[PDB]
Amino acid sequence: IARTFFDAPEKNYERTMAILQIESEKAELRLKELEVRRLMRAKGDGPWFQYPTIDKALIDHSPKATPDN
Amino acid sequence: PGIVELPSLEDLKVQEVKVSSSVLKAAAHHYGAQCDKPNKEFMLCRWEEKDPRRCLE
Repeated sequence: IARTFFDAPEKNYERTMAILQIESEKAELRLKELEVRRLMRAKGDGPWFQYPTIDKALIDHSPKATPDN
Repeated sequence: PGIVELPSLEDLKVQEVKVSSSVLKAAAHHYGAQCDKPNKEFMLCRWEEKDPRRCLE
């Protein structure tokens, strides 16, 4: 029965170790994602939460009719 | 905020050109042809400085 149907204890042991490593890395990544999202919401210096402003390519720099502008 | 820098009344005193509009319009073309250099210098100074107080002289 052990030779035909059952997995070895060593195989299960190392499979469990691999599973634990993968989910531990995923959990640390999730916590870092939450911290990064909170920081970029708070400060707004990063690539996320960049709400649009007015583009400066629409300004006319030619001389106008009145010098005071 | 700041205090506005304003020239005194002695800096604004000059002998005026006391003629009417039709007098100026009669001789407008010759005035543009003959008095071109100070007029163009004043207008360039006005358009570059963007400030009357810096162009008074």
